[PDB]
Amino acid sequence: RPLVALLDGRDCTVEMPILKDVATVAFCDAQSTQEIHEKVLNEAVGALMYHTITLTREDLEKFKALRIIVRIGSGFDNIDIKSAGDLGIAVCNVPAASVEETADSTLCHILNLYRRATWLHQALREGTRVQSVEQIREVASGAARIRGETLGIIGLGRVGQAVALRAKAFGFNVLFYDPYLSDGVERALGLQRVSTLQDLLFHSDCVTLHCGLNEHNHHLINDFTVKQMRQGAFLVNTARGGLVDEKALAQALKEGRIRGAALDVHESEPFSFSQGPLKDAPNLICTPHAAWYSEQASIEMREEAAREIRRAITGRIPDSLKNCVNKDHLT
Amino acid sequence: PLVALLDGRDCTVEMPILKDVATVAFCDAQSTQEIHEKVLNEAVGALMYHTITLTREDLEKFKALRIIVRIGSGFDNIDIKSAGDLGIAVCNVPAASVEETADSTLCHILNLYRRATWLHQALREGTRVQSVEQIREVASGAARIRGETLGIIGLGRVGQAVALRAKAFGFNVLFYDPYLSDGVERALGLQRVSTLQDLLFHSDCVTLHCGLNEHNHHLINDFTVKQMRQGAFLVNTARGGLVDEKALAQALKEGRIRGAALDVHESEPFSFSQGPLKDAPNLICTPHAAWYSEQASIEMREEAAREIRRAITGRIPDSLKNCVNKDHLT
Amino acid sequence: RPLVALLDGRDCTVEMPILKDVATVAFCDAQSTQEIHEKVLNEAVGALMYHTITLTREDLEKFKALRIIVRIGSGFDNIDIKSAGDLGIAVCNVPAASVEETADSTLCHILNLYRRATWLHQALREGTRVQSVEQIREVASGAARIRGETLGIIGLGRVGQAVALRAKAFGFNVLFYDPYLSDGVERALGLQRVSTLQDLLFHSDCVTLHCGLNEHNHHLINDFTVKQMRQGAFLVNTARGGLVDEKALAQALKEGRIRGAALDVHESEPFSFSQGPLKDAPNLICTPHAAWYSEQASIEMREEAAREIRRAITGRIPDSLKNCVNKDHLT
Amino acid sequence: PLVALLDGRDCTVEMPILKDVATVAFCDAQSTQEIHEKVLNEAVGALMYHTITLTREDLEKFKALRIIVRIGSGFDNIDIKSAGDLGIAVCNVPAASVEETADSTLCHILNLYRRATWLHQALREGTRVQSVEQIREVASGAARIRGETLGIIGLGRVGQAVALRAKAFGFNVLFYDPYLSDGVERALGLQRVSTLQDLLFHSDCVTLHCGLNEHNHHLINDFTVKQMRQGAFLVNTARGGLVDEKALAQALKEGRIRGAALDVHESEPFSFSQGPLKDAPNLICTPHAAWYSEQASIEMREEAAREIRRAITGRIPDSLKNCVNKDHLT
Amino acid sequence: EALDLSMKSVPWLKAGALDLSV
Amino acid sequence: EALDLSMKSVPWLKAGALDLSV
Ligand SMILES: NC(=O)c1ccc[n+]([C@@H]2O[C@H](COP(=O)([O-])OP(=O)(O)OC[C@H]3O[C@@H](n4cnc5c(N)ncnc54)[C@H](O)[C@@H]3O)[C@@H](O)[C@H]2O)c1
Ligand SMILES: NC(=O)c1ccc[n+]([C@@H]2O[C@H](COP(=O)([O-])OP(=O)(O)OC[C@H]3O[C@@H](n4cnc5c(N)ncnc54)[C@H](O)[C@@H]3O)[C@@H](O)[C@H]2O)c1
Ligand SMILES: NC(=O)c1ccc[n+]([C@@H]2O[C@H](COP(=O)([O-])OP(=O)(O)OC[C@H]3O[C@@H](n4cnc5c(N)ncnc54)[C@H](O)[C@@H]3O)[C@@H](O)[C@H]2O)c1
Ligand SMILES: NC(=O)c1ccc[n+]([C@@H]2O[C@H](COP(=O)([O-])OP(=O)(O)OC[C@H]3O[C@@H](n4cnc5c(N)ncnc54)[C@H](O)[C@@H]3O)[C@@H](O)[C@H]2O)c1
Repeated sequence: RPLVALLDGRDCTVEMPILKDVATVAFCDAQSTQEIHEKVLNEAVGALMYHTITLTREDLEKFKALRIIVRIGSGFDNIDIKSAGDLGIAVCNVPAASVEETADSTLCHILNLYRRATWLHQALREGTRVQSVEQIREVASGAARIRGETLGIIGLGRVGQAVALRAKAFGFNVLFYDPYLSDGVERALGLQRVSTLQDLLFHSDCVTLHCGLNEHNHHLINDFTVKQMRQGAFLVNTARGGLVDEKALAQALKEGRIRGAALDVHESEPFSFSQGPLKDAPNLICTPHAAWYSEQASIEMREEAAREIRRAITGRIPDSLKNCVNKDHLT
Repeated sequence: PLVALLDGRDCTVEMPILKDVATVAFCDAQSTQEIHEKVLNEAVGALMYHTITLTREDLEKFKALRIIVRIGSGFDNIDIKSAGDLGIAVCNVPAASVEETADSTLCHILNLYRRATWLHQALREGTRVQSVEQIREVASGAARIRGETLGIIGLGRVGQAVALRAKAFGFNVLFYDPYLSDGVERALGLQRVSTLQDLLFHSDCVTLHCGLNEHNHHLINDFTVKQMRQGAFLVNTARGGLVDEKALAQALKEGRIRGAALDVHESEPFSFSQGPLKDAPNLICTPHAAWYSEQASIEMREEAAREIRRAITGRIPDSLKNCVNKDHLT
Repeated sequence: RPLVALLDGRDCTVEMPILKDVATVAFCDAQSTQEIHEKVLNEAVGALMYHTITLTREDLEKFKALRIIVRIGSGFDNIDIKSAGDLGIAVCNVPAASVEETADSTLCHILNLYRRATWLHQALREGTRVQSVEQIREVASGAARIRGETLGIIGLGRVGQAVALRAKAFGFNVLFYDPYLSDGVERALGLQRVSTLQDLLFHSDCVTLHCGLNEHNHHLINDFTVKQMRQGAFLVNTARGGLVDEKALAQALKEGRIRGAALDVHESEPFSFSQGPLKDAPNLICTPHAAWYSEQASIEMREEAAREIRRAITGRIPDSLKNCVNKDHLT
Repeated sequence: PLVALLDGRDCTVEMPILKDVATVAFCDAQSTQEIHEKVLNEAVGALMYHTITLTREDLEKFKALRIIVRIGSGFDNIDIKSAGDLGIAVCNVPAASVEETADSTLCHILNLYRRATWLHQALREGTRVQSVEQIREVASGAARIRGETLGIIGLGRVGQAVALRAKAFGFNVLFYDPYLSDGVERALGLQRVSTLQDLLFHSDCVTLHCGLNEHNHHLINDFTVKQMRQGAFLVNTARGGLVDEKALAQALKEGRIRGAALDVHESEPFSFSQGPLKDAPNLICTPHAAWYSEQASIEMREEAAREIRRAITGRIPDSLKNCVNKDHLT
Repeated sequence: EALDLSMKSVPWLKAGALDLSV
Repeated sequence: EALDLSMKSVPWLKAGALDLSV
């Protein structure tokens, strides 16, 4: 029976009962491409990987029997798609298993910036005591009224559409920018569309990123573009860490051009408050890249990935695959 | 005439309005025993926040008081019936922070399901998470919102605002209110129950939005807290006297309640090192600031000042717009 | 056993199984106060009536044993409430049994005026033939775009609130006028409120009536007020017939100041197109006062009214009554 | 160059745009045999509505045609593949009447439940109703909207607009679309089925919003019409070729279908005195005018005119924005 | 079994089936 | 029964119970 390896992981309690009568399961709990066992590089047919490991063209050439790679999640920017197609390797993913979980987490961060709640809870644990009304107005200074504000969205995908529907119930005014969509998509949802990125930044009070990390949008929020935003705006990022230049963001927070920022993904992971360009920056909220986790979502995505492997082994590639992302490049 | 601010020091907004019709003064008092003797003899009107309580004995010490205006929506700290007999009118600002309080309630609900305050707190303590297995452990307990049931106690101004916003996330909404008419749920497309016990049996998250009258003190007592489901949430942003904190602490420790978010407490100011909730897991607290906003603060202060001016240059209670003791007034 | 009479009706298949072991049921099928049998006027304890018969103080004095009147519906403007209280008679009704049925019918009339559908269907039955595109633009001339328009509502009650929620999904802008409500009701629903009737008419493109017929609003839309509306507005009436002066409305339709009007209730009933001030008026839609009927709604309201009678007979008045409207006037 | 309007007479909007770059002309033709000989030899571009059909034989008669622009969203009356081989580009206006068509669909749905067109028609015929019993008889058949299930075939631009508006009335929405990706229903919070038969089994009202390709001609045929529920509705506003009118007429007479509202028919123009639907109860028909609006008409005519100008003063198909036969073009 | 106290037994309402009882 | 091909058997992940097996 063939061999299937989990590149970065130790727990295989869900995949084992599915792939037990058709293949052999193994794990390697690796943190880099140099920690992969020699047996895997010679006798592996399929592989499963999370977002914690990156594969390049040189790494792919070291495999001698790999035929399919399945990514547990929705992002595949850490795999060289074009190079794998030339070598004859198919890449798959799970498109939508945590659409609603990520949309709810985005709304939670937006409300924390307007109605300051994490900062107020943090102050009480430090020992701050507030008794009079004047003290209340000072500790919670900066809260604003949501109704009448403008919300800007970059990338109207699965998550982007979910956020737009929930934001209208609070009184927001929604704009979006997407250059790869057809005409009339905004008519169905009753939204407003702009044509340039600069126009979106001029008329927005809160900016959220929901696009993908291709090769034409690296460091989208750079030093030049961060000066085109309004005076005292917010920024929420939950898509990818490579879309924001953290060095330029830190200077904006100190000078006061940006009132606050909530981040879930960073350029360098794992994140620590004592290291990096954001070592000492006021008005910052960070989470350890957990905007997708749920009890139901975790089980659903692991079972779907396991069944994709079984179809490939007992079928034909890529006719039997449902979610293939390098079909054009495959030869 | 003389107008006094019982508990406050800042009068930059009320002064330009009440400058050509009365004399403004402040006391900055924290108790009824810290009021100056001149106020007790030569005061026509008064302004007060929620930080001071007046009883019948306190009211009898005033010799010229005619009107009391409460800056806010709650008036449970003033003896309404006793003031009516003495010939004193009580007013308030009904709706100036309806939407601010509704947004704050939704923020607390999302923090319990999608754990965000606790995850941010862990990072500041120095916790480091690198592998996926570590992520599943630190954030263990998150759930899926769609398909859950939300229970609301008291469908008022704030209660209706919360219900509309909760339907966009996929919640199923029930409510309990014994003082409403028939068919209110038909207009909003909600579901209504008839008893408090029935609401607790079929709810996964309970929010309090009622008023603090004399028939609902310690509504969530020891007996009722055992009728809730296994592993439910609790959000309180109305008043501190509706929840028995001694019984709540035991439920959190044993695990019958997964978490609780509180904005108002029985004893204020609140401190994590004192009280029955000194050591209780899964707790979120805020310093009674679910109403503050830059626009809301200015709006409520101007409205209260103009209510005083109408009373002085008019007749009581014909010229008053928001009077709460009109029936008891003689 | 006591006697219970149905003043205007012939069918009693629903009330009979309930009030069979506590009273005696009878019907009169009367169309006026002069067609009531002498036995009823002397030996009747309770009565049931629809909206087709009107009772005055002189009519009430002819009863010698009446104690309770139950109105099957939500309106009670055809009964002298104050006079019945002095004589010692309680009046009840069914508050909410057709809230959603009436709200859906109101939205149907609004859409027919904008997207002309009844008029287009009527034209085809008359034999009109349209083949080219130019003919299509002419027969359906007058249709407009809903998004961006302003909707004005008079009276925000049970039905008024239901209409407002449904109208926001189509892109309407909603205003309302109600002088008997408290402060902050519009904050909860996110609407806009005006303070005078004249201000509402100046800034509205479509006016709907949802108020009650008390003694201070008879002929609310009179000759003087109809000239304060915009040039080319609509008008929908589904509450009561006494709120609109039909003589002044007919002149407005002919001159063109009002583009169209949909009516469900009229001053004189039954309605006929060949009689009345509206004999020849263009752009008119009329229905025979059936904005409440439904298979489920009809059964629900008849059972509730029957059970209200039984509680009064086997209880005390007005302690056992749930929906009493003349409790203050009762002595 | 010369630009011709195949089926039309009015050119008041296109003329001011295409006056300094081309010569405008119209034919007002009703068939391919009524086109002037000059057009067939000296025409560069053409504009056409839905009233004329072009086949491969018709296309071969043109000697200088290079681009065809369709004023509207449907292009099923033009042979797309054949035009690509000959070297002709086809364009259209994708979204100019999305909201107009969605509003018209909702109007037809409400007329079937809350009978309003039929009640208005009865009054004009002279029917008189006075008593309550008469009211229950003339309006017999009305139902309660809340709790019902709505089935949608094809979730496109119009399909998504209808789904959002239907949820405000209390409907339960399902849809069937085999050409969409995964997770589209998660964003909008809808429910998705995998087979057409499953949709018909659990639906109380069926609406068609798909396109007319070569794999779905007569989608509602005799065999499929027997799989629907007892006493269901049917609304069609997409195309006339998706429904077999001969089988629909028998269903209405026997009572298996309570009613039907149609805006497009197999044979046009439509007349109540001709066709298989000559005598069928509970029928509502409109003369194919679910798209017209004062603003929509002007918008679509200006956009089509500017598409021609770019092609003349540019390159094909690099300068075109909405091209539908780019793959087949050589 | 509802008692028919329809004193003014007029015929201004033709509301249902045709009565052909002998 | 998953095969443990954890060649670089390092200890950069302390993720669960304390192992007190003898
Ligand atoms: N826990 C997490 O942090 C988490 C979880 C899930 C997804 N994500 C990330 O969310 C992002 C969006 O996911 P999705 O499912 O909505 O994706 P999707 O592929 O369904 O949609 C992405 C959208 O981005 C648009 N886009 C691409 N490049 C753009 C650009 N330069 N400017 C503007 N728009 C652009 C595309 O046209 C498309 O509309 C992905 O990057 C994904 O990896 C993060
Ligand atoms: N920052 C804050 O914490 C803050 C700010 C504003 C208001 N509040 C509190 O919010 C509460 C609600 O305010 P509102 O404007 O919605 O009030 P409201 O007076 O408009 O409505 C209160 C509702 O409670 C209902 N109710 C009363 N007793 C009840 C009982 N025993 N059980 C169930 N329902 C009952 C009433 O019938 C009514 O529907 C008040 O207690 C107010 O003081 C708190
Ligand atoms: N089939 C039908 O035609 C049908 C069916 C049901 C109800 N109705 C009519 O609908 C109307 C409204 O019913 P509801 O249940 O919403 O009533 P409701 O009593 O619940 O509310 C009526 C509202 O009208 C307001 N109002 C009173 N006088 C006003 C005035 N002069 N200007 C503005 N607002 C004023 C009141 O303050 C209240 O808000 C009633 O007249 C009822 O008889 C008609
Ligand atoms: N006045 C009118 O009658 C009028 C006006 C405008 C559009 N239309 C018609 O409306 C229809 C839809 O327009 P749109 O803009 O939404 O189109 P669109 O191209 O944006 O979307 C059409 C959808 O149909 C789906 N589909 C295709 N074949 C299907 C099948 N066999 N079963 C199920 N789904 C299928 C597609 O995958 C797509 O999701 C078109 O036929 C159009 O011509 C009519």
